[PDB]
Amino acid sequence: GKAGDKEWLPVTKLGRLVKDMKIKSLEEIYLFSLPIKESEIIDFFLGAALKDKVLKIMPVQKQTQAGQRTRFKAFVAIGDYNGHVGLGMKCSKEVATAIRGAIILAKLSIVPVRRGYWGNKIGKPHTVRCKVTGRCGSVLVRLIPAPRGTGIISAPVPKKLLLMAGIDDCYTSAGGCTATLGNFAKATFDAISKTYSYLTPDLWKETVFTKSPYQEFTDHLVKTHT
Amino acid sequence: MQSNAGEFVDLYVPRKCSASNRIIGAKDHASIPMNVAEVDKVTGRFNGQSKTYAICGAIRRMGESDDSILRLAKSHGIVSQN
Amino acid sequence: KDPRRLFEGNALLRRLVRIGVLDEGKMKLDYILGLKIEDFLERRLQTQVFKLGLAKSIHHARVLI
Amino acid sequence: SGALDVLQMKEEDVLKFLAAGTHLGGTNLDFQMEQYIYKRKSDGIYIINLKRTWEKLLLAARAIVAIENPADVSVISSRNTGQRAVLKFAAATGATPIAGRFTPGTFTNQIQAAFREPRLLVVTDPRADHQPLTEASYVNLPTIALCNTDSPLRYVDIAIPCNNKGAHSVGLMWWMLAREVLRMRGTISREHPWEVMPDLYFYRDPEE
Amino acid sequence: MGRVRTKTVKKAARVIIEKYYTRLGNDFHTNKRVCEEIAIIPSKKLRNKIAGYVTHLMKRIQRGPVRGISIKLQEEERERRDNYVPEVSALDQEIIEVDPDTKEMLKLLDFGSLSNLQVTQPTVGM
Amino acid sequence: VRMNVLADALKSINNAEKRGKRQVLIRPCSKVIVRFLTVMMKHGYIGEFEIIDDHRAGKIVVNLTGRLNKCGVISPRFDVQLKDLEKWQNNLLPSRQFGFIVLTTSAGIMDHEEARRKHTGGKILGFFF
RNA sequence: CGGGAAACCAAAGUCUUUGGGUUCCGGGGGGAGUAUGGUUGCAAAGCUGAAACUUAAAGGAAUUGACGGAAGGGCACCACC
Repeated sequence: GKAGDKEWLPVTKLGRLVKDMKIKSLEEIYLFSLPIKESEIIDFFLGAALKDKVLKIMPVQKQTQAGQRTRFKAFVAIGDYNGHVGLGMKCSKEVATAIRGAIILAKLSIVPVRRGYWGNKIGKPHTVRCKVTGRCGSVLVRLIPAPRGTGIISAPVPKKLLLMAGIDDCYTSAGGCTATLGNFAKATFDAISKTYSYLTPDLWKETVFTKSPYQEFTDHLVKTHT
Repeated sequence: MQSNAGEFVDLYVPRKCSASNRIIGAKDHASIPMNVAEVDKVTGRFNGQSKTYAICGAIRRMGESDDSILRLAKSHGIVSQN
Repeated sequence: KDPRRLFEGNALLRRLVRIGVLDEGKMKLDYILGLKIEDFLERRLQTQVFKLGLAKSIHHARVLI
Repeated sequence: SGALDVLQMKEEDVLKFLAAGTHLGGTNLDFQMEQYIYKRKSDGIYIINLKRTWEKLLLAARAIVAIENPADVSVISSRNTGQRAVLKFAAATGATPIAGRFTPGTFTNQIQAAFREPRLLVVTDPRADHQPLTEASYVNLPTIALCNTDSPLRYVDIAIPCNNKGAHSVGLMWWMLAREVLRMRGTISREHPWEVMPDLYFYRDPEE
Repeated sequence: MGRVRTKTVKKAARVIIEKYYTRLGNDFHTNKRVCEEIAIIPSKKLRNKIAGYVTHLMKRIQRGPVRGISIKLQEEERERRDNYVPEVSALDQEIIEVDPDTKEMLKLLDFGSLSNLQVTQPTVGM
Repeated sequence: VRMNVLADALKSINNAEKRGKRQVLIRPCSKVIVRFLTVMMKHGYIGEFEIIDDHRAGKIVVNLTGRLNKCGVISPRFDVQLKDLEKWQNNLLPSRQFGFIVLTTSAGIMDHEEARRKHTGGKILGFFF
């Protein structure tokens, strides 16, 4: 392809390390729990070859002095196929912007997924380590590990998110007003994200850990400006 | 996170709180650790060589990170009769 | 080792292998779990009569048969 | 002790401290601060543990060394009593500054003109400087702080108990920190005394 | 009132004054000439309105520092003023007068000191 | 009043770990509480515990690490039939792989893995992971 | 902390990670606390309590205007003075 790459320039030290080829995977950020504020960071480290699917469009409105207003809300999900996903909702004047912003929002939110084995761990993880549930304003989604070939047993919208996350097989049960899509996807998003939070016995032991690329790269991440 | 042939799979092993032994997970940016300098004994002379602790969002929001550091710093020095 | 699991597992496997549907490492249960439809679909006539020239079409094959 | 000797108490300092009336401590304890407390004076007031106030201050100092780029430790005060104080600390040690109206969106929010990514915040009143203490907890930055007996412990790891009701107590403690950090990983050498008069830290104010 | 200077004007005044203080003056007539030299302003009425408000400022500045304006000279003046320090005030005069307990504060602090006792009576809340 | 004593001990624990606590004082304790605390201990989910002897019913101090997501109690103590154990662990355990259902059988208070190996069964006490 | 749709709630917390004891009532809205039998009552009435039919929303909460012979509000001879 040839369209003339932009000229991203970074606000953030985390960003400088990334462009410099100093940070190479999101994992570094995730382990450090560095916050990510520049969307390009996500874009350079992953996202390249990460596909975004727009989930919904539904319009809303609120009342003006001289009567009405109405605008477009877009729900976007992003993820490779393996282990990374994000979710973003935006409402804007125009569909394109609503989608364009939503994608940006989704990327900022990208989250780790811990994918595991239903039980006999051969040939790499097909499902989830444990069972994790997430709730958003009365909708709650529960993910359950399942045997191979089970696949994603969820509603179409949820299947799509789980798919991008890179889950092969998982059982789901959903309670609450499933109809209100923004809520259902949000809860499932919380559910998947919760997998990293689960502490299993595998995790029980600790570690010099890390010094943080921010510290080692520190000079590197104070360029020659101010 | 082993696989079939003792191989290490998925993608990362998170750091664990220095106070509660609970996963820092991964987007909770209301949490940070704290590198304490080692001293070339005797006194002064910051010499590296960090003595380091990581504290969870939880402990910190509950109005600990500090003490936790002290149980942490004294138990392994410096800090005495705290 | 559970007489029920042993006696019927081995049988399911042996049955699945006679038809070529399944292969040995598979040829344990842990592998059938990680299997799919093509694997059966591949064993019908129709596609074989193609698969060795004696049809040159999954088409030709079915009308031949 | 710990790191091994000289580093202990020094009457000279316990003299400056008592003089500056640090240990005097707030009538309202607060629960998370109970450890600092030495004893309660009659006629209500609490005596802070200077020994404890001391050691933590040193522990603070050490955490300020170990940051490599000294500029990116932010010393902070909206309180008047601590304004010249922090300005001085920033002059000596690397340490960039944030006085007065902290300005919200300084840690979160790239776009802004006071955008800073410190690796360490030191705050003087956790109640007055609550904004910086909150923003810092939106972005994984450790916090040293000025705490009297009744200060918010939320999102502050490391306290140095003071008096912060005021006077020279806020002056001395910022002074001693800069004095301490220059000693460590600096170049004072000889955790021997000051060519700088501690008054240089201390609040200014008005005019007739 | 009816003439309330708008930001486009008021801004320019803060602006020039910040980079022009020692050049500018007390008098409308001259700054007006100065705005021609130090700024490019499109209509004459605007430039006049600017010169005029900035003069109203200079008139005020030259009678007391004004809420949001800083110039190199004013910084220097505050700097020099912000030196003062006498015979000095504490002393406090021979002997501190203590409230005791504060006497017991030193007594049980291993600390000599000057003295005086007058600390009794309780002690109502509100 | 009190029907069971286990349920209190377990809950007390769970809230300790949820707070970020590293110790608890449970009251009042029992042979069954000890036995359950013990199965937990063998597996790592708690540190060491200590039965203090008031001249009454006991008080226990448990020192806990933080490997514990949850330790629950099942009431009532349903009877389980060897192929209702398979059904229980699935109902209430995170992955097939880990976490234990702990029950009481004629041959001792045990985690269900030990149950499967002995080849005995009984009535369900509780769980953890 | 945590709960809840929120308003809120240290209990309305410890609820999908759903299991401390026990008791009661509800399953769209109207028909209806109505009909009918029983019961209690001097009486007035009370308790128990349907259906046929009717209908796609009834309802809750928060958000925002519009609007008020609600409160502080203003502004204009298209308003008064």
